[PDB]
Order: sequence, then structure tokens, then C-alpha cells
Amino acid sequence: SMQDPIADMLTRIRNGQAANKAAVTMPSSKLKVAIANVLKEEGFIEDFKVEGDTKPELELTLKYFQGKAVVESIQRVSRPGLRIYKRKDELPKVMAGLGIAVVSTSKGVMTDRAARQAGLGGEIICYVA
Amino acid sequence: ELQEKLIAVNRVSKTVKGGRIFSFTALTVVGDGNGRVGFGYGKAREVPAAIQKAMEKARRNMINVALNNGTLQHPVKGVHTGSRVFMQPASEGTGIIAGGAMRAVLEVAGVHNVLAKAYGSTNPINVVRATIDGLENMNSPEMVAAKRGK
Amino acid sequence: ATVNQLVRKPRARKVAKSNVPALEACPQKRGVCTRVYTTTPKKPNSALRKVCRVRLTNGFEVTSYIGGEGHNLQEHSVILIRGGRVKDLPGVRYHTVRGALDCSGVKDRKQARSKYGVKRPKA
Amino acid sequence: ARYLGPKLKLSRREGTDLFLKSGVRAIDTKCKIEQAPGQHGARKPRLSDYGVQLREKQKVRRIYGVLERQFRNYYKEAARLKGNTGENLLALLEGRLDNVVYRMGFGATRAEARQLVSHKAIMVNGRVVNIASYQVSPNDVVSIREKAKKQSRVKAALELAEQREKPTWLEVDAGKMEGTFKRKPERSDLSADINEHLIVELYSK
Amino acid sequence: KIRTLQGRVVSDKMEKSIVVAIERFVKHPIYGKFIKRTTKLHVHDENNECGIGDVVEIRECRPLSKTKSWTLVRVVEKAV
Amino acid sequence: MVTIRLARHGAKKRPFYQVVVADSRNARNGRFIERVGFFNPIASEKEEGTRLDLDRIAHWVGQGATISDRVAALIKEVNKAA
RNA sequence: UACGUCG
RNA sequence: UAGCUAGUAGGUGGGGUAACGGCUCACCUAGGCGACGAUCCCUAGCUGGUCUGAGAGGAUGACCAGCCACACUGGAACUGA
RNA sequence: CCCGCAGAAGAAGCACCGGCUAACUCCGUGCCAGCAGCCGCGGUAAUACGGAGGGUGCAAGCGUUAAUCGGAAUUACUGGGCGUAAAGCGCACGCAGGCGGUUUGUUAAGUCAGAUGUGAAAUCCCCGGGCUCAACCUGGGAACUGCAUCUGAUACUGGCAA
Repeated sequence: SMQDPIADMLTRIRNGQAANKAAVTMPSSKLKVAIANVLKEEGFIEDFKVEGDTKPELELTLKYFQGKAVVESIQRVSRPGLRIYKRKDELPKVMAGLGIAVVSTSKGVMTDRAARQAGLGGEIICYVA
Repeated sequence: ELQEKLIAVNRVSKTVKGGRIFSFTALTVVGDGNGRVGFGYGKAREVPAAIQKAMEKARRNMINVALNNGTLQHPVKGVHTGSRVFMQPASEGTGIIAGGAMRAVLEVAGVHNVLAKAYGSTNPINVVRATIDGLENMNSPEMVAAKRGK
Repeated sequence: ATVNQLVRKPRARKVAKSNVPALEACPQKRGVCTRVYTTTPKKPNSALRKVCRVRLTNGFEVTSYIGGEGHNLQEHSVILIRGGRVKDLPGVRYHTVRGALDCSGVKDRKQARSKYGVKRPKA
Repeated sequence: ARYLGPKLKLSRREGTDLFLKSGVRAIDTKCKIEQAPGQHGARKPRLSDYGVQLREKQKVRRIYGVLERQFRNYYKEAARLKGNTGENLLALLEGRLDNVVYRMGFGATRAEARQLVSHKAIMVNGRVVNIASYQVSPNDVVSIREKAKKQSRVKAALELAEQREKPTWLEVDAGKMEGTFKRKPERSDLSADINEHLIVELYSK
Repeated sequence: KIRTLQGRVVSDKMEKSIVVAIERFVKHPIYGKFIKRTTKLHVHDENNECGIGDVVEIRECRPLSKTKSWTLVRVVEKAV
Repeated sequence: MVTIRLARHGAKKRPFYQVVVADSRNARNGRFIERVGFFNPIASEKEEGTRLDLDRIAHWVGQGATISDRVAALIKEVNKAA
């Protein structure tokens, strides 16, 4: 059954980048809009738009720089089978800083740079490389 | 400024009608010493003809690598056929410390001081092919910032 | 492989037991050499290989190869077994230390001299 | 614990002048350099990758007169120090007392300098140091004692000090026969042809 | 304040005493998975008010029998 | 009895004594409550040779601790400053 | 056996 | 090696100890432990650490130091803080 | 520890040289004698056996053996696999277990941040100091990745209510 909708979202974006898809729709939630706002903020997607009233639908307009795709490798880190909670010192950098890692901290859903600057660790959701 | 070096020569066989027939395969890598790495295979009936076909194929089919100061940028994993290969920039982690047939491509590639560890198969014809794939899909901070805006 | 399956039952690599039950895993043992033989090797090789059969000090009766050209062993001749397989003979797992208790050094030898129990010739 | 053999043989296996007989005359002229390191020395080796790494380590040890456990300890110390392990390793080999006595022109070779150091003819900072591998700190004064001053050797050695290149990190002064190790030698200040990445990679396998 | 624990009654049938299962939720040292893990405790109660299936807080005291170094403070959540 | 006493720790023919506070029936180089200074009888003729925390020593003598003859000699050496 | 190249 | 346990699990009262306590005894209740591995069997002193490892780990716990246990073998108490 | 005396005078072995693996020829032997960690050498011109010359590596040591970890991603948590190489239960139902769509409120158990107590000393690491240097000894720090308590944060997971 669906047991990890975040990894489902990242799957939608990997398979949309891999199929030269212009835009990606999915069911929407607060955590997916938080992550999507981080992705737009860090420049991996072009835009997002949440529509619907009783059944919201998140839509990510994807990016393609050259013919190549911008989101090179998006991975889900803290899956439901095994959750991964890092401190502010253990908090990893991806592609030696060239690629953010979306961590859910108590202050909100941030990146690794932003939460290492904020001085607080948390639950590391996904590597975007 | 061409900086060519051969990795592996082998004797392959064919098994015709009357006995066997033995041929020699070279496998070389050239590179200028600042990106610009190529490999060539080349096979012939004697060894110097084999290495010459290998060099001649390797001088063309040469790929750009986005080096750092003297080394890689981020840790990169390249795979080819059965041969999985890790590399780590080792920001002046002195000396090229790579496996056989990876030391050579990293040596003429112009990188100086990375850390490697090939996994899986370590056939020399596929461990390069897994270093270039690898160094090819390693991108620089002016390319990532080009992609994602800033 | 699933992490739950490893919590239920962890990984376990086997013990990889010893080639040489020289017991306690001692570097040498001593034995009495119950008899002395020559034995024909396995198929691609042919020779007569000089091999003793030894009652060790820990009870085990094991057969043992005798290195070098020519020995002086006969049936009681307390020797010092060493450890090391001769692959060409089926079932010898040990060697005798030449230049040890009742096993003289190899006669007229000049190179690789330490591993055959021979002293340095005075010159 | 030191070599004690044919020296120019060691300089002939490496293919390069290792400065092992600096002495009176000029460039070798009786070495048959390059030609025959043994009986089959006329053969080109077609040397391996292990052979080039090994042969680089042997070049450096046979220059500075160090054996393997001591060299290996220098590699461990150069590894743990902050910076560049090749350059740190040459900085550890250049701070050796017998080397600093050689660089100042007090000995003709490094073995003669090692015998000056060994035979209590050398003080550092006004204290006699008997040890070939004493590690000379920067801003030190290393000199010859009153015994073994104005002995022939050192005079002749200073005579052949002017034929060489006068190292930048020293105060060579031969009037008083005292020297000042001022700073650690930069990598660009020494020898230019040894490949220390080969010996880093040799010990890192 | 005092250090106390919470747990549920696992069985009831003993003469002015009870036994309480505690659920600590601990990460596996090798595998990094948060795993439930119990701790059954023989707990004292004067006049045995708590029955089976309850939830009760519990503090540590002097020994009162063999094992039994624990005594309740507050019975909550008895709902059947 | 707790004793402020020396405990030999240097090499052979080169002792370095660490002054500790031990239960007196322990071994010399054994179990101590706290170490409180040191005493090097050589060290060189440089700067110290001996430093020794007088506040903690005064604490333990306030508790009832005894002091061996060397530690008393060292406190009589480092009196307040010298 | 057996594959190692110049004015 | 899937069942183990009758002072066994708990209670009341008496005794006992420097001190709580089935520690012990009388009576009452019929519990307690166990697949989160009891019980049985083989092995083993434990730790700070040591060796190896890029690391995570793996092996080990000689010297040095902390704790426990033993003092020919089995048992017992006496003196004493 | 310092000074003086006499004289190079008292002071170099061990393994290896077919590939892996740095370092090659001659002679003796001829499926023998024997070598060997694996591949495998030896049945007449053996760079693999035994000797010599030569060389290579280490050096008051050097080899062999035993044992551990590494290499071994060949138990894979980091970090593997399962159509045909070993590997998908013959197929289902289902308890305990693991996991669980979406919104709001509360809690704050997990999680995170800070503080305090502790995590003995030595050892490892860093910056210094003393033995002529080094090993060694030593000063200060870092570390001991932990546990407990208190103070907070509430995004995610859990509890509770809708």
C-alpha cells in the first residue's frame, strides 16, 4: 500500500526528469509542500502550485538546464523502515556541499546549510544531488 | 604534452580449422595532464601494432574532466559492466592512491591526489570505463550553480 | 538483508578452522616418528617423497614431510614438527624442522641455509 | 645500521648521481654510470610500477643514508604532521644533523659529515651532539668544536662547498666555521627531481 | 521531583502486588532501527486497587520481597 | 586514613612523583581519590620542578587527611609562592 | 617459445 | 536444549542481620519465570584498554590500573572495625 | 656525563632473484634428486631443483612456523545478492511482529538544542617541556562517540481527541 508518500514524491520527480516531463502532479500534503518549497528555493525545480479544494494536487514544474536535467539524483534517506535522525555535528553534506540535503528540524523543513547555520539538527529526509 | 601510457596487453585466441590463432590486445590511456582523458583498446596480431592501434584510437575519443586545483571535487562513483568504482577528492590527500588500471587513468588525467577503491569486478578493460564514467559525470561548482540559478 | 530480518537473526560468518591441528596452535611440536616412509605423489608429479609418521607429544598421530636432500631419521629419532602443507602428497600437513632435536642439518648446503638447519661454513 | 659498501654502485643502479662521492674531483669520470649496475647491467630493465615506486624510495634513502625502519618512522611522522606529506618528509630528512653539516660544507659527503657528527666534532647551540639523526630546529647554530677545527677535512670540504649551490635556508659562514639553520627548507628549495608522491604511495599500499 | 515510570499491568493475581510491563523504545546499536523493548517489573501496591490491563505510574523504593523494589504512585487509564 | 602522598611514576633512574590523595591502605601506584600536584626531583633547572594545588590540599587536611614527610617538605618548599 | 624498440 | 519453578511467587505474623529482603520459620493465597529465549549444555574472570581497520566493525583483554574470585581439596565457624 | 691515551685498529649477517614480487647468467642433475604460498617447475641445452658468479631486499638482525585483523563489498549497518551462476516457501488465510493516506488541536515519549552531574588515572590524539636525539618520561587540553536529570523547540515519528 502507500506507506511512504515522500519517497513517492521523489520518485515522481526522478521519473519525470528521466522522461523529459514538463510537470509533475501528485496528491499534496503539508510535508510535500514544505519539501517542494525547499526545492524551489534551492533551484532544483522551477515552480510549484497546489490546487484543488477537497483533494489537493501538488504540481511541480521541473527544470532542465541544457538538454540534461537539473535534479541529478534525488534519494530518500529517512525511510519508514529505518528513520535517520542526525545531530548538528553529524549533519551531512552531499556532493561535498554541491547538493543539499533536506532535513526536517524543529524550526521547520530546512536544508543542511540552513540548519547547520541555525545550530540545530534533525531528521534527514532526502539527498538532492 | 600528450602523456600516453599502456595498461594491459593480453593474448586472446580464435580457434580456426587448423589449430589456434593468437592475437594481442592492448589497452592504453592517454591524457594531457589537465582534464582531457582518453582510452583506447586496439587489437592486432603483434604487440607493437596492437599498442599503436590503441594509442591511435585513444588520441581521438578523449573526454573533458572538470578538475579542481589538482584533484577531484566531490566523491564520485562510476560503474561499468561488472566493475563498480568509488573516488574521493582527498583535498590534497597526498598521492594518487588508486587500484591498478585506475592509477594510470587518474595519473594521465591530471589528477594527483585522490582516494579510490574499486569494487566488484576489477577487469582492467572495465575499470577504466568506470573511471571515465565517473570523471565524466563529476560536475564543478560553476556548473551546478549554472544549472540551479545560483 | 532487510534490517528487520537482521534484528531477528544477525549476520554470521563461519569460523574457518585451522589447516594444522598442532594443538593449542603452537608454532612447533615434538614427536617420536613412529615410522619413516617414501611416498609417491599425486598425478602431475612423480617422485619418492621422504615422509615420517609421528606420535606427537599431545597425543596426535600425524604424518610429516622431511625437507632437503637426505636425512638421518629412523623410527625413534625425536623430531620437531613445524606446520606447512606439502600439496603434492595427499594428507601431509606438516614439515620437520631440519637442524632440530634429532634431525640433522642438510649435508653440503650453501644457500637458503637457515631453513635447512646448516651452520655457516668457516672460510 | 649503515651501508658500508661500494657507493658508486648505489649511484649507478639509480641512474642518477646521488652525490655519494662528492670529494676532490669533478663529475664522476670513473664510474661507468648508466652502463652496468652489475653483470647484466647493460640490459634495460623495463621496470614495473612497483619498481618505479620502490626505486624512488631507494633513491631518497641512498641519498640521505637512512635505513628502512628509520625512514618508515619518518614517513609516519610526516604523515601525522599537518600539511603535505611529501614535503613534510623531505623537511624531516633535511633537518637531520648529518645533512645540515653536509649542506654547510663542513663535510665533503654526507658520510664524512656523519663521521664528523659521530666523532663528537659538532656542537649545536654550544652542546656537543653525537647523533646523526638529531633534528635541527630553526634558528639554531651548529658549529665545529675547538678539537677538529682546523683539521684538513673540513677545510677541504669548505673548499668544495663553493662548487655547489649555497642553500638559501642557511647561514653558511666558513670564517668562524659556524652555521645557522634559519628556517625549514621549502619543497621548491631542494633538488627538484625526487618524486615524493611515489614514496607516499609506496608506503600507502 | 521523583523519577518514575509508566507501564501497563501484565498480570494481577498476587496478594497485594502486581506486575507491570514497561515499554522502552531503543535504537539498535548496529542497525539503527528504533525497536520496542519491554521490562517486566514486580510492583507493590497496598490494597491492590489496579487490575489487569491498566496503565500505572511506578517509583523505586526499598526491597519489599524478592525482586519487588517498585511501588505505584498513580493508577491511570483503567479502561476495559 | 586518607593520605596526601607521593606515587612514583617516571622511568628507571628518573623518578617523577605525583602527589595524590589516597586511602592509605591502597598500593602506592594504585587507587587514589584525587591527584593534586606533582614533584619532579630533577625536571631541569628551568621554571618549576614542582607544582601542587594548595587549595585542594587545604580541603583534604580540613577533612582529616594526613600528609607524608615529603609532601610536608614540598609545602614547606613552595610556602605560599617560594 | 613468444613477443619489450632508434640516428 | 521449550518448558522451568513448592521457599517456588506474593501476603500476614514471629525470629534474624549492621541494614531492606523467603534471609529464616508457621500459616494463608496459587502464583512466578519463558520464544524480548526461561531451563539445560559448551565456553569464559570483567573493564580502562591492546592489535587490526579509512571507518563502521572484527579479534583480544600479556605488562600497567580499577573490580571480582580463589589460596592443596571439601566444609565450618572463632577473634575482630 | 666530562677529559686524556693508542691505533682502523675489536665489530655483518639473513632471506630472495619464473609470474604475483625488487633482482640474471653459467655449471651439475635429467619425472630423478628435489622445490612450492598459489599458478606450478624437473622426463638433456631448467632465469623455478643443487652449486657458483652477479644482483635485489632488509640489517644486529634476517627467515620460517603459529595466531589475529586487513585485503575479503567472500555475512554487505556503512556496504551484496535471489529469471538462467547459490538463493522466491507449492499456494493462500492469519495471530504476535514490522510498516501505515489526509486535516486540525493537545502532549513531547522518540528527535533536536543548551545546561549540570558523571564518564578514575594511565593509553590514543593535539600543543609544549626533559633525557645529546629517539624510544621513554611528562605539563595542559581535546577525547571518552555514553548515561541520568533539568531547561527549552515542535518540523517529522509516536500517544490522545476530533
